[PDB]
Amino acid sequence: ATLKDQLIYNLLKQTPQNKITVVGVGAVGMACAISILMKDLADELALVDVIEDKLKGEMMDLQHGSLFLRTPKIVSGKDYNVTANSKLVIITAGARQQEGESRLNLVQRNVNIFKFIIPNVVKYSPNCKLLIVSNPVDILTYVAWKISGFPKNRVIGSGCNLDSARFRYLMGERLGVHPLSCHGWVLGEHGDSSVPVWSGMNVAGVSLKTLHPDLGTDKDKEQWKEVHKQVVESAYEVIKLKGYTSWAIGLSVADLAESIMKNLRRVHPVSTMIKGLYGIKDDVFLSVPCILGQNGISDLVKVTLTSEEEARLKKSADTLWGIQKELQF
Amino acid sequence: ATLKDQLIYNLLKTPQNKITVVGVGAVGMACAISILMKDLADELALVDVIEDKLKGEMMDLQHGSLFLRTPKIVSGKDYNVTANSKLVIITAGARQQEGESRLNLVQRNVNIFKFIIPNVVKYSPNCKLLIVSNPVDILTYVAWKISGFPKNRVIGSGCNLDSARFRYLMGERLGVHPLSCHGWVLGEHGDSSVPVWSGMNVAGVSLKTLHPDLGTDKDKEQWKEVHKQVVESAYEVIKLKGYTSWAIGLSVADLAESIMKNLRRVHPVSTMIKGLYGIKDDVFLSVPCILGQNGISDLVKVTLTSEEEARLKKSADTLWGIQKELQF
Amino acid sequence: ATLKDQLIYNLLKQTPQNKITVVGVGAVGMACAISILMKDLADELALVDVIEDKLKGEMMDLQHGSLFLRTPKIVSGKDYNVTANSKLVIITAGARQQEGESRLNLVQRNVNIFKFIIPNVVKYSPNCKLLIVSNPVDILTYVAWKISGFPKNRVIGSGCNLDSARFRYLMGERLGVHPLSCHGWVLGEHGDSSVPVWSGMNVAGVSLKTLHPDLGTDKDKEQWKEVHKQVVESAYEVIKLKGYTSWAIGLSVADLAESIMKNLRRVHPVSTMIKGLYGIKDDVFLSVPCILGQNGISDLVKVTLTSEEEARLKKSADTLWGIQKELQF
Amino acid sequence: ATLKDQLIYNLLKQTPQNKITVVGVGAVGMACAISILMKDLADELALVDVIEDKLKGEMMDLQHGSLFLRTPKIVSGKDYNVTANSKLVIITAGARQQEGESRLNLVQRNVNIFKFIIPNVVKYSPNCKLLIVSNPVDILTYVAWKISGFPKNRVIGSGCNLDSARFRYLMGERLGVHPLSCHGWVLGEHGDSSVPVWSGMNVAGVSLKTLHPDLGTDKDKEQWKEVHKQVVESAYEVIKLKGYTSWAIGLSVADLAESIMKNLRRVHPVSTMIKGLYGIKDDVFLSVPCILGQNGISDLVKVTLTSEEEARLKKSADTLWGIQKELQF
Ligand SMILES: O=C(Nc1cccc(NS(=O)(=O)c2ccc3oc4cc([N+](=O)[O-])ccc4c3c2)c1)C1(O)CC1
Ligand SMILES: O=C(Nc1cccc(NS(=O)(=O)c2ccc3oc4cc([N+](=O)[O-])ccc4c3c2)c1)C1(O)CC1
Ligand SMILES: O=C(Nc1cccc(NS(=O)(=O)c2ccc3oc4cc([N+](=O)[O-])ccc4c3c2)c1)C1(O)CC1
Ligand SMILES: O=C(Nc1cccc(NS(=O)(=O)c2ccc3oc4cc([N+](=O)[O-])ccc4c3c2)c1)C1(O)CC1
Repeated sequence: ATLKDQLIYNLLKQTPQNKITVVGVGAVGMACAISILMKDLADELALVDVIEDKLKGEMMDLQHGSLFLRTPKIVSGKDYNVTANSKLVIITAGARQQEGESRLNLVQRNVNIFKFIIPNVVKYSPNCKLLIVSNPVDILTYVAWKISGFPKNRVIGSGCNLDSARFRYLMGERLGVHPLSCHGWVLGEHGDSSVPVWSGMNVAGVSLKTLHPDLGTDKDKEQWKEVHKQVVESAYEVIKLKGYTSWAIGLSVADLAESIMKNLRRVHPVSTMIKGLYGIKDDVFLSVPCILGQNGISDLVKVTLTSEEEARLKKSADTLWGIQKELQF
Repeated sequence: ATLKDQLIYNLLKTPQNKITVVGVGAVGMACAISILMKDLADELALVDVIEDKLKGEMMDLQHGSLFLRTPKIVSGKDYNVTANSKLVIITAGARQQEGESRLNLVQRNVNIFKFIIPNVVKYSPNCKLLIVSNPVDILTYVAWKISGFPKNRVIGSGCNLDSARFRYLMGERLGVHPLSCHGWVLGEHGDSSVPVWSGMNVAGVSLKTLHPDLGTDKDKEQWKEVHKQVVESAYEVIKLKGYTSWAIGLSVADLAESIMKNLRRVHPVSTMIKGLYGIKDDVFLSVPCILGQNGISDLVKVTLTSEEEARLKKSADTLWGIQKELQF
Repeated sequence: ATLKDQLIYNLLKQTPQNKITVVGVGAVGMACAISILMKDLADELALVDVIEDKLKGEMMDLQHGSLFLRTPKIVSGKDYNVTANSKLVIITAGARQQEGESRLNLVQRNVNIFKFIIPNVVKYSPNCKLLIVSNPVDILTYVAWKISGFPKNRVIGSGCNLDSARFRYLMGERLGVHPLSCHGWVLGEHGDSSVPVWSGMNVAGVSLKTLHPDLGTDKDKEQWKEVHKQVVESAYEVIKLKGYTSWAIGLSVADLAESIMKNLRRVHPVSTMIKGLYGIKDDVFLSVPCILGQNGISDLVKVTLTSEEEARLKKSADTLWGIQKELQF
Repeated sequence: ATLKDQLIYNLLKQTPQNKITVVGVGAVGMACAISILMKDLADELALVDVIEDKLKGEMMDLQHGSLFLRTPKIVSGKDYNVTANSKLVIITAGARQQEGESRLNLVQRNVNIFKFIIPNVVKYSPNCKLLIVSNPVDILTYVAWKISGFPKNRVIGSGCNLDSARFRYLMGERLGVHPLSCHGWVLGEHGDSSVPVWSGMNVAGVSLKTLHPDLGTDKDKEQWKEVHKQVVESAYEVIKLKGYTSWAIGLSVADLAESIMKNLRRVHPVSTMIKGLYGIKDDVFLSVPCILGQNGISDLVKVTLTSEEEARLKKSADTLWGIQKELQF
């Protein structure tokens, strides 16, 4: 009789209930993976990418580390059969713009990649929520939505979750207040064209615009426009100094994963289908405050925007549809 | 009146749990992210010589830390940012080049530590030093000698990770979760490490009692293959991925947790071993140590066989053989 | 040679860095104690009360349970020397109003008890923050402030922290929103006279009063006044059904302890010195949004109140000073 | 249009995945409940007891407190339909021995109560794990097993989980070691007749009995028998000083709930069906080291016991069967 049989009497022998997949194990993917592991969101974690050596190596490195956590099942493969029955699938894979390549051609190359990834994801996890991180995130959330045929509640983009956190932080810096005691959103298109919603900014329900009506206008003696500028410059300076951004996006994605996996029903400014709002008729995605839970987006908060704020979202929607209508599925 | 003064009436205008990570390579930043997310530090300092990359990593962490219990994160090539650290983690060093001798490699690491350690000591004289840089047993000695710190405040990451791997694979053999297995890998980090079969148990039922031939050459179950797989485990990560980051990061974070939160948990870490197992020389090896707010408060005196004592004694001789030739 | 000396070689020997004291081990005190233990806020916990048997029994019951937590040092005694070097001291002890006793006489009996407790606390922990839970909490926070001679930043009352949470919850119930995604305060005097600040109530920075200006008035077709009424009736119905309230106050106190012990700089509507605000000239304490951290109250948020809201706080301040000025120290 | 419809656009209108029931809202029940809430083990918590006022009052007090936690769904009722689809059902209800009542009559009164409780539990949660806390726990685990007809893996008693923790602590005290770095079990019948397994006691795999073979015998110069005595006296001294034990059992039960609800596969000395082991032929339950996970007891660790240790378990088994065979189902 073996040592196993002398030491252990077994009574019985199952399926995971909180499985997350990360597609793409570049810097961003693995930052998402380590952040998710350490918030203990998943009882099974699956990693998928096309370079088989690097992929298995990352799986093993995580596994060994995970001996010092609440150790989950970690699997990996180029084959999407390892992603079966995921509650949440996080897409970080994509193509980066090359010198002399047009925006249209770049998005089309991303579309062609998603035409392989998304149907494979849907085949193996038909009930999953899709969280799109790949840039440009507003367009590629649309792309994932179109190819998956999923309802709008189960297709989310990382959107302005991180930029809103940055905005809240710098707002705090101006007021001598911790970022956690500040509220305010950056909405619309992820990046340069994003909209600082001044009306919504408050500390303890005391709205900033009420006390200082010139906040965010050209006539602003305190020049709060410089805050939103610094939010945008913030991301570029990380890339200039370090080469790329990993930790910041990783922890923003983990924040969204937490709200979904633990049904927290917290508000996040994430890329969602925006048709019907702000005089937008086209099938585009932009960031508005959404309530995230176990079925993805359960509700939108209907933010009242000024004339100028509506114009900026409308302009972004036009630009995005301008590209989306030229894409070939 | 400004918006600030209309909104906020201010009444009032040092960190108690400051950690420094020296070196922001893959291992350093894996230590940093793992420490941040276990919420161990109210201030985190990063130090390295490449100024751009360093500031970039600080900023990336800072922005991410908006989704955690946000601590103060600072960075610089200047060690003045490390002032009043409770714990300083050394990951910096030099890697062996093809045809470079062990002695020359350690000497290049010694020359680097002759800059790092005195700067650390200047700014955090009461800190615990945790050495991760390889080879870890020798470089823990190096840090000890240059710092002049007492043996309790100079620790090497040692066999903390390898012991976890060992416990896991032991579990795999027995059909048991790694957390319900006990057992250590002691001595020199790497190929020469010692699987202590006597100590291996599940729920206080010792494996060697039920199967006395466990770990010998005449072992019909061949438990020697378990320790072999622990060592091959680390190499296969390097072959497949290029380097190891996440595994060492989380092992270091485990040790940081025990120290920063005064958990008084047992870890097989590199500590001064002179006096034990008939070792006369000033060498460091991994034995079970109780880690808390003052570093190593106690050793557990593990009874070793003749063969186990011989392997530690041999490692100690090899290590002293190199240590005595180093120039400080 | 002993088993101890054969097994363990000792290298060194200490003092606690995160010590909390709970004064009073009635239902409220022990609810505070268990809630604080299990949020892992304290490396030393001290319990103080006058009934020696019950006190030691509660200490031992906690100690044995704490073997399944990050086990802290737990001490107890009638002698305040066990409270030495507390960062935070929580006062739950006091006297309860008897049939035919006047409010003034009750407060005076509480003053006489605090004239024993507070100087003993101050003797042994001169740098501690005082958190007052004992009712009536606004007056007894003043009493603790006067006897301690502590600066206003280190003397806090549990105030409207719980009632505000209840308010946010019921606001959420009306809107079909999770309590965590609702904002709004109940300010002023703890209990019946507390003020629902309608102006501050919002979801994702969209203020409720903007969309529905009649919110909280007598001509409110949705009758949001019933929400604040239910917050007040809520507490009485617990007392009628169960006999007393323990768990709710315990977890509210633990919330405040967390912000203080972990320097979170989170906003809580707690009883603080209100002289200078809302045309109040007297030394009274009422609940306004305060930022809590390792030095207690670091900042107040200056909430803009309507004429009627100012009147209600002013009236409470007058009533409280009316009693405070008749007290004998 | 209502304020709700102006503020929130809803996309979706579910079932709990981690539901726990606590039967009995006495001191022990509510200590289990608060401890389970604060380790965040349940997304739905159900409380059941026969006194309707007290029950609803405790539910409301918990609910209000839970606004400062990851707020779960909390329900209550005398009707077991509130317990539907529980993963784990914790039984604390039962009868206490009255003056001049025989042990047999007491157990029979507990059996008669379980003949109402257990079939109602099984009806509404047929796949649940049963955790029995009610004393005497080894007999009432058997009673629950017989009435439920559940397999032995899904019927567990709190057993020697707490007493083993106490033992480990006092072992640590002798060696100058933190309780977390000590290992050792107290096995068999809960209470006076429990067996300190000296062979299993170790620090870092260095077995105490190897260094000191006289450990636990009458000619032990260090008198380690006094340690097990103090474990037993420990529980009585809490009852003498305070009146009852709540916090200690609450946190022991929460420890077991954690291992089950989070599939930790940790070893606990819990009451399980012991027929086949240690020359025991009868259907009795005693504490042996069991691996607890999402399906309850997945494995036993087969502890080698001395002749004297086998005799003590055999004697307990005889005593327990002596009573069990006289019970009327
Ligand atoms: O309390 C403050 N800040 C605060 C509070 C808690 C922790 C920290 N730590 S930190 O300095 O390391 C820090 C922590 C997180 C941070 O996110 C930032 C984002 C930007 N930006 O331009 O996008 C700039 C700076 C940060 C940033 C800085 C800083 C104040 O801003 C002084 C009120
Ligand atoms: O239950 C088991 N394992 C288990 C328990 C809980 C989680 C996991 N997750 S995992 O498969 O992803 C995993 C998780 C962690 C792991 O660490 C490992 C180390 C080595 N090694 O050679 O050092 C090899 C494999 C692992 C390893 C694997 C694995 C058993 O081994 C079957 C008893
Ligand atoms: O999502 C909601 N509620 C919700 C969210 C998460 C958990 C729960 N759980 S619970 O129903 O058990 C619960 C949880 C906490 C609760 O606090 C309450 C306070 C009062 N009150 O009179 O002040 C009344 C009821 C509660 C209350 C109820 C309830 C909505 O209110 C429907 C939006
Ligand atoms: O470090 C130790 N103990 C320790 C470590 C960390 C925290 C504490 N806290 S405590 O003193 O408040 C405490 C904490 C937990 C405790 O469990 C106990 C059980 C018994 N018993 O008779 O069953 C008696 C006492 C305790 C007991 C005491 C105690 C040592 O016992 C000296 C090794």
